Amino acid sequence: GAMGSMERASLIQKAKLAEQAERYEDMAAFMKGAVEKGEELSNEERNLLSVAYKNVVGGQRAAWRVLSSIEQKSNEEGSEEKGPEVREYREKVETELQGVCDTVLGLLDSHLIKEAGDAESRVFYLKMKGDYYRYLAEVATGDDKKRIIDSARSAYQEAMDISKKEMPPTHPIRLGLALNFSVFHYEIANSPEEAISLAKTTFDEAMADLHTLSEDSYKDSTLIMQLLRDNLTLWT
Amino acid sequence: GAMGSMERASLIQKAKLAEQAERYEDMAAFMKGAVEKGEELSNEERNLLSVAYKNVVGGQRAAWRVLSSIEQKSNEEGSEEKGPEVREYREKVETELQGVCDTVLGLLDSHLIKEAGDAESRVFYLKMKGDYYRYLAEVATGDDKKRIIDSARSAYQEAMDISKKEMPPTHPIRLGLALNFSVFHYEIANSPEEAISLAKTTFDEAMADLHTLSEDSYKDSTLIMQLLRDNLTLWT
Amino acid sequence: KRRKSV
Amino acid sequence: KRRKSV
Ligand SMILES: [Cl-]
Ligand SMILES: [Cl-]
Ligand SMILES: [Mg+2]
Ligand SMILES: [Mg+2]
Ligand SMILES: [Mg+2]
Ligand SMILES: [Mg+2]
Ligand SMILES: [Mg+2]
Ligand SMILES: [Mg+2]
Repeated sequence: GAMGSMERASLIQKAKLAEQAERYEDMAAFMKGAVEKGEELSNEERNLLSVAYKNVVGGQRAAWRVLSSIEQKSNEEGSEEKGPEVREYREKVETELQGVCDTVLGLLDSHLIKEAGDAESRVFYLKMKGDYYRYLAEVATGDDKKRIIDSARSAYQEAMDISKKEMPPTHPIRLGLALNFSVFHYEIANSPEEAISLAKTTFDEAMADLHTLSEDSYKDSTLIMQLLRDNLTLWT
Repeated sequence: GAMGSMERASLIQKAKLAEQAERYEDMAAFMKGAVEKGEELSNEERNLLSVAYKNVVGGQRAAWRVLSSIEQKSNEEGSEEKGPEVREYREKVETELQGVCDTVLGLLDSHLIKEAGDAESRVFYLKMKGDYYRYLAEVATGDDKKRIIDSARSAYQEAMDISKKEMPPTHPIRLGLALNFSVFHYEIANSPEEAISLAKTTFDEAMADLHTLSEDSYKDSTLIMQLLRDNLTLWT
Repeated sequence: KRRKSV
Repeated sequence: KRRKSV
């Protein structure tokens, strides 16, 4: 693509510089170029990829929600007609969001997932797949909303099944995946009980495994377990 | 341009929504489209314009400085050769920064400044002109650095001369202009004394005029006077 | 306040 | 800490 002429290593290096510069769109494009080199990503690179897009899409999601709330307010009784702009601009932000999600999903489908044989990679990419369908679900309102949700669900489920089989319950990817899948349940699938059961069980199974960990692994896991607890506290 | 088909009012409305969504690139493009409608900007619109670009360019400047420092570190004795990437990517960010600054300067030159007859508009745009040449100066290293600086200086000076003639010393635009011109002196023109004299005099002349102000004007001015003082405290 | 995802 | 401009 645009990054076709840059060395894979240089893209990765630049992705890391963009991350330092908080230039996440650039980071994302560098990482996309790196993915598109066709080589599997190392753990670090997969996290670079994830960080880049999460940040890009997180800005678009936060924007979309701002615009969505504005738009919902203009749709209330007594709201003064302001014309199409709010909807137009929400749609613009939404479209751009969908296109980032489509791009990530496209990187996962071509060909990250199919080449990812290790649990850490495969779960990670499936989680990412769940996450980006989830972001699509967040803005979905059409005939495809159920299928988008189902795709998020199916990706998360396959990631959960592998993570459960192949990773310790404290594995940060397993924990992050469960955290997000729990959020998917709560806020996308209208299954707050499942969301809560998932976060509870995940937290408790991780708790029971902490003893196996070095101090640094302990810190990685407990960091994520705390996010599970924050949700549980929020949700209960 | 891209915004040629959108109503001026809709661009302004969208600029305001983008601002709410913190989507400053979008805000900036909307405001650029609005400027390019050819009509003068109202005070609010000029501030929308300024806010949009300041934020865009402020992200690029912060990025550039991150990358610049990295690059300077790779240029120190004992630094491990990392190849061209840091410089390349600094240059990419720098180029994009220059292009934003060129775009703003281009909006000012075509045709904001020449149509801006009121002090509040004309000073404001000249300040903006000084600011965007200043941002260009910040990254300038070539044969044009002196001329870029001179352009910043000349714009600020014309803005200062008008502001001094036409605005009260507490006018927030006069204060902001003096604040930036003082920063220009300190950090671009290597004239920290002038920077300090300017911020001192500006602060003190504004102080002596506060008594004329309503509470809300007082708050606007003192807000800026505090930035002058913060610089003075920083610089002395 | 916003639920966490990672 | 960073000088102010506006
Ligand atoms: Cl739009
Ligand atoms: Cl580059
Ligand atoms: Mg190669
Ligand atoms: Mg009404
Ligand atoms: Mg229940
Ligand atoms: Mg019209
Ligand atoms: Mg060495
Ligand atoms: Mg002295």
